[PDB]
Amino acid sequence: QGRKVVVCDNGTGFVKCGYAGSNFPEHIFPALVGRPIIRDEASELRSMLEVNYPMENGIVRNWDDMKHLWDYTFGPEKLNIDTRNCKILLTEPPMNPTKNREKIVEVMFETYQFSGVYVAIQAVLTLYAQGLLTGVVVDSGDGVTHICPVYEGFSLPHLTRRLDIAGRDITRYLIKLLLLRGYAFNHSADFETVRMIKEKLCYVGYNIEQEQKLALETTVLVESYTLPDGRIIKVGGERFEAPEALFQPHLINVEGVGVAELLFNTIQAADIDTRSEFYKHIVLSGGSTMYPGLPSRLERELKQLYLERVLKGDVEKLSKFKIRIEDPPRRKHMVFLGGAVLADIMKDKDNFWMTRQEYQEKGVRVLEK
Amino acid sequence: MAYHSFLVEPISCHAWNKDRTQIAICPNNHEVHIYEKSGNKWVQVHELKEHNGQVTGIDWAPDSNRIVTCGTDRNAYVWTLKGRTWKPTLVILRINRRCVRWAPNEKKFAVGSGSRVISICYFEQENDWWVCKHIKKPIRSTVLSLDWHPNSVLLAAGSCDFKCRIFSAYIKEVEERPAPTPWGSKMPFGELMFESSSSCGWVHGVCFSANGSRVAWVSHDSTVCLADADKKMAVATLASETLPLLAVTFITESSLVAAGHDCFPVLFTYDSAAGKLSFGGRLDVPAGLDSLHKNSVSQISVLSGGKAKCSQFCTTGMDGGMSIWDVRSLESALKDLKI
Amino acid sequence: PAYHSSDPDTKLIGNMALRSQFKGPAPREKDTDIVDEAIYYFKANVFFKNYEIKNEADRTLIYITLYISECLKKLQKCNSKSQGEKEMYTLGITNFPIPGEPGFPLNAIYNKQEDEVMRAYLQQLRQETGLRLCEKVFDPQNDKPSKWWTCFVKRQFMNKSLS
Amino acid sequence: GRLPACVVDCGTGYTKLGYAGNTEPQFIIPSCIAIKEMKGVDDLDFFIGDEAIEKPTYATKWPIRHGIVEDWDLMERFMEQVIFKYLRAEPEDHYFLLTEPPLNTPENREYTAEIMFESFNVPGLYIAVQAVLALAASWTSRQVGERTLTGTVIDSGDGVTHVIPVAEGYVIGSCIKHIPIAGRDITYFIQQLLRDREVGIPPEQSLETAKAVKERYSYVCPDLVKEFNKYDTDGSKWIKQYTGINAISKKEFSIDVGYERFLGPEIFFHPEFANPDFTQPISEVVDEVIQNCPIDVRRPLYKNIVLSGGSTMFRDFGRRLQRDLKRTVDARLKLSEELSGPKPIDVQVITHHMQRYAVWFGGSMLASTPEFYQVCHTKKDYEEIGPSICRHNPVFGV
Ligand SMILES: Nc1ncnc2c1ncn2[C@@H]1O[C@H](COP(=O)(O)OP(=O)(O)OP(=O)(O)O)[C@@H](O)[C@H]1O
Ligand SMILES: Nc1ncnc2c1ncn2[C@@H]1O[C@H](COP(=O)(O)OP(=O)(O)OP(=O)(O)O)[C@@H](O)[C@H]1O
Ligand SMILES: [Ca+2]
Ligand SMILES: [Ca+2]
Repeated sequence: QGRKVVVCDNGTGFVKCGYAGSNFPEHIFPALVGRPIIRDEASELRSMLEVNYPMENGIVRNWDDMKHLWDYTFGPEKLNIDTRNCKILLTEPPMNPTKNREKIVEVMFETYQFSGVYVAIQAVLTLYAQGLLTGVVVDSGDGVTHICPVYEGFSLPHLTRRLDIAGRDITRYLIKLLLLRGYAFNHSADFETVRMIKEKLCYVGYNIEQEQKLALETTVLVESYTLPDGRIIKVGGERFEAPEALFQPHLINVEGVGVAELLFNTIQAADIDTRSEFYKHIVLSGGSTMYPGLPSRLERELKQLYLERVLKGDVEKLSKFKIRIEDPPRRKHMVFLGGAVLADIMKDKDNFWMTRQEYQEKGVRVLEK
Repeated sequence: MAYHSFLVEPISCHAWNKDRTQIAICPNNHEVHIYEKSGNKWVQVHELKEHNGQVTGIDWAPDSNRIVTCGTDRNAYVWTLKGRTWKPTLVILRINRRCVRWAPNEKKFAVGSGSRVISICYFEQENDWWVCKHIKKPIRSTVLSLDWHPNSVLLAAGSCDFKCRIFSAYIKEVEERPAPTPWGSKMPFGELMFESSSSCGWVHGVCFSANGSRVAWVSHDSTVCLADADKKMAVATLASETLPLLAVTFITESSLVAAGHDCFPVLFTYDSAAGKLSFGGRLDVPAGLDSLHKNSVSQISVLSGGKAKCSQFCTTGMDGGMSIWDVRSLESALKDLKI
Repeated sequence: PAYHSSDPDTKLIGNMALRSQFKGPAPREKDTDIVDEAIYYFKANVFFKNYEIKNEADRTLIYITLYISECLKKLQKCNSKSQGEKEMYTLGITNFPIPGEPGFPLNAIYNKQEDEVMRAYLQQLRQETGLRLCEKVFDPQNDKPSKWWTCFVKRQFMNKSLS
Repeated sequence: GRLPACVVDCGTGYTKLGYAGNTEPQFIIPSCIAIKEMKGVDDLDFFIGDEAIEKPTYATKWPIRHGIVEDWDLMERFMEQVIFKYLRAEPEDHYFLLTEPPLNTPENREYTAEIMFESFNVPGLYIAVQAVLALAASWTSRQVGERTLTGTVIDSGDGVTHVIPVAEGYVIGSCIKHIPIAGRDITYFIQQLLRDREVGIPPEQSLETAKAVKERYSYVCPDLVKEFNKYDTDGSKWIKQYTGINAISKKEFSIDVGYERFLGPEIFFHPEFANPDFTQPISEVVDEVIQNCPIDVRRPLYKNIVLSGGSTMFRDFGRRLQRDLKRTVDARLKLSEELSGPKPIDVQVITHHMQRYAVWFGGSMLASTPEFYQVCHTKKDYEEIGPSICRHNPVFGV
């Protein structure tokens, strides 16, 4: 009846698009515009192709590339549908400029001439799949690890922090770490390779002292891995020390205190009537939330920063503090599914969605927000 | 006495089909394999790569023809056959942290894990989704082995807390009420009906009888302990000179067979008269090993006959060999073995 | 790379028809010839194993070379220039290889009148090659075959041979 | 401090040892060690260098196979005699810079570190990359204008010839390509050619004679037609004569050197001649190596093409190399400019003065700087932390 609704998440590095209602994404392609100079369709050929990213750290840099990216996202490769005869729902990042949000709908009403549009907050959509009103949505993709606090369907822009450490930075940390270990890899040639190795064997440990101990003393953390060239490398403690920059951002020469310290200093910096509520509902969504062992470390450090500062040494008064974080099994793309749910729910619900006629008559900023 | 060399690595879980026509197993991998039997040689037919880690538990609902599986992937998959492809459905376990078995009712499954909470789970047809309520009362450790009783309302499980408790995971929204059992009258979801008295050794094995009168379990203190509610929940233990047992199952109402780190399937009988357990002996008598499997047994299910009169015993171990046993051949071999 | 053969209106016979006194299906022949052209780059292409066909003339050059190999292999035991000429006539008179017969080691690469013209051109080409090579093969000293030409007796061009 | 450290590059066919700072090696010996066909000082009876090539009471063994070490103990004894018998310098009172292959394993570097630090108790130890010092030796052809650690280095030796891309001192393993034609294979080609062309040469001196032919008269030509037509038409000014002495009869044996002198050196420009399992020419290998690497550094890799090793000292090799490379490059550029509805790609093959032993020259030039005392792993750090201290060598000099 509504001419097929859809949902598209255009992230920094990985774009995930799926039909509304789908429990997963119906197409997941790498976000990179490629050009030739000689006489997942672009990622296959990158050694001899000039690749560019339209969405830099969440924001769009080159509209001439973003337009073609949209034409390739709605093209006969992944979606294969008419933009003028189908509605859509895009995902936006927290702390985004009003100019960006305006230009988005502007280009979605004029360039693509869509008949339907429905934007929503990624921090809100990520919790929407979990079915909650108040919670902490922390997104760590390839651009930046922004920590957003949501409450009653809204996010305090004065409470939304951000750590400049992303999956790309994890890759660079792993590739830098392996070099010291004795091996040798290139900064640009084996980029995706290093990213894969990190995605595979690397992780985040709970007890850094005990993990370092297990690595130095025992030979149980050391695992082997085969490369594309056929040669094999054996990485040990480098597996965990590389992702450990997520907890302490001083290991990569960055300004900040750490994701755990950021979340904790943003938790105690809330209303005292909401402090016991926001500490019991924290949603983990983003590519960097698939690192085996992040949940335990977050819970532990969050426990530390509310027992050294909130309890101030009081051991007995530590148990009373609620501590419950949920690492969902489908947390890898909660932003997408959360949309795929919303777009399925508000498919034909009243008329709370931007129209083309309302975008052609008047108001490119026709946004009830 | 029919051992089949399938792989070189160890085995995780052993499952069978309704008519025992197909067998399913996992080889400590991110995927689970399903093989059938076409003649003397066996050949693989299905492969499921849904889980994202080493598969720990897997059980197949016979009448329902539907196999559920849950392991290190911190998730559960209620796989059902869809045409020529086994489609898996992600049943949320809701656990922040190694066992699974369907009920006799084949309507809800128990998922005992390291979250110190026996996560029972039924299928809500109202929301077209699986829900998992967690029974965590009086539970201090992971659920090694979980086995149902004939009531399909009371579950038994051994823990790393050196005890084998028999609690109730009865969801009153998926079945009718439960009749009065000898193990108690008050049966509520989360209510602890029974427990062990051991303070040593881990309860790696646990299985209830067919009559539902007695519940036995194997502890890792080189000791096996069977309890009978027929004699006011009397507990009868016995220390084996052999190593610890890993899996425990009953062949008859008074005769059980079990193996483990001893790497050799053993038989035992418990006299209701005196009220004590007795050892039958070594049913598996013949690398360098003196037995079929070159490692410890890891699981032991029943092929056909029931827990009152098993005609064939299926044994999976850490040796990578499928040990198919028969009570008839075993009784024809060892003449000094009273079942 | 490898070597190739250097008219718009030129007759052809089969997959491959370009100055000798021997009779044949050969047209009148300029200063340089196909035999001379084949003899020019003979010592080079012999070591090469891989080769690509660019023109029909290249097949003829390959044939002349493959014939030159056996011709030299036979001339290796020569003791006189006249003996070499006679042996050249014997080689030209020989018929053991044909296009897609019992093995030309290149039957995958290459009517009655066409076959006759091809065979005649083959005998004429073999005779021309033998006769032309017979003079250059022997040195002015002691009427013996030169070692600098018998050097390529063991090497085989395109890893194939007529014999 | 007051004294000088020692430098030792172990190659497949020849080992180059000496003192850093010197113009040439203090001893350039053969990569072979004498052994018995065991307790006590049985390991002390070991001869290395040229004095082991033709032992009769002992057996001549080869250790360095294709740049990598095969038998560790033998190499240990060899380094022992290289330190005490050939160099005769106090190890505890001197540092040392050892050379590694392009495909040197990390564990191998660890083992080398163990053998150098535990047994010798060296005051300093530094394991360097061959191409890294090679680009530095190539930075001793061009003066101060363009001395950079960016460029593509092709190291050809007796064991294996390789094309390794180097960027700012850091090599790109994913782009590195291996070649099959090495100095021993060209020497062997000369041996077979000489075996088929003329006779009267003793079999016990055939190989050495072939090597001599590859040394004195071997030269690479531009065309394969003219170098033969000049020998067929003239052959009075081209064909050279070689005279040797048969070690057996002590008599003057003589042979004629000709076309082989062109063919052997031509084996690199065309590998199809003597290898059925190889069809790629060196030009294509270098092209693919430069192309399969980062695009941003591709121009720099094509700009600084450095020749390293002994097998690249042959006459007019780099000329033909640069010719073919620039030919294919200009061709592809024209093809890209014909369908363009491009800037001039500059390519240069550098020929260093010490291109024969560049791997050791670069090391001597690195060890002479003060930074080499700051960069080299200390014995203290080696005993305090472990072998992992020698696992990552810093690159400086830029
Ligand atoms: N198993 C894994 N463990 C840890 N990190 C991973 C894993 N898989 C992928 N990643 C990382 O996640 C990043 C991308 O995640 P994701 O697609 O969820 O965010 P994004 O949409 O690309 O970024 P943003 O939302 O900030 O624009 C990649 O850089 C990758 O390194
Ligand atoms: N004058 C010369 N001109 C050209 N090539 C020569 C000359 N003398 C020796 N060679 C060849 O160079 C080869 C040795 O080269 P080089 O010293 O670079 O290798 P290496 O360092 O001993 O071994 P690797 O390259 O594995 O380290 C020998 O096989 C020899 O055939
Ligand atoms: Ca995202
Ligand atoms: Ca070398």
